[PDB]
Amino acid sequence: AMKVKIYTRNGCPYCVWAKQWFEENNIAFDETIIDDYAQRSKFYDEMNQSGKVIFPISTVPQIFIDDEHIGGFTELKANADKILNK
Ligand SMILES: N[C@H](CCC(=O)N[C@@H](CS)C(=O)NCC(=O)O)C(=O)O
Ligand SMILES: C[As](C)(=O)[O-]
Repeated sequence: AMKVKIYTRNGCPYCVWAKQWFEENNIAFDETIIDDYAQRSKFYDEMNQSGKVIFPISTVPQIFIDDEHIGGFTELKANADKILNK
């Protein structure tokens, strides 16, 4: 098992597409839901200064796999083949 963390909000379809991808491939994940604008911007600013992201984030979903920042849904799909090797 690889360790997957996804940061999301409700009413974000790209967050659902990301989760659905993991689910359709039987990959478990831990979801953190941050619905309010205040909580999300604090999370963005925190991550953007944490050293852990590979670009400055300002949307959800944000996906991390084994502690490596992958990105949003576009990035997930771009790496679909490699992630399914893990
Ligand atoms: N240029 C991308 C388009 C992104 C997209 O297709 N939707 C976003 C949801 S706001 C996403 O998570 N897709 C992949 C990504 O942005 O990295 C962006 O910054 O939003
Ligand atoms: C602009 As948003 C909170 O759907 O990533």
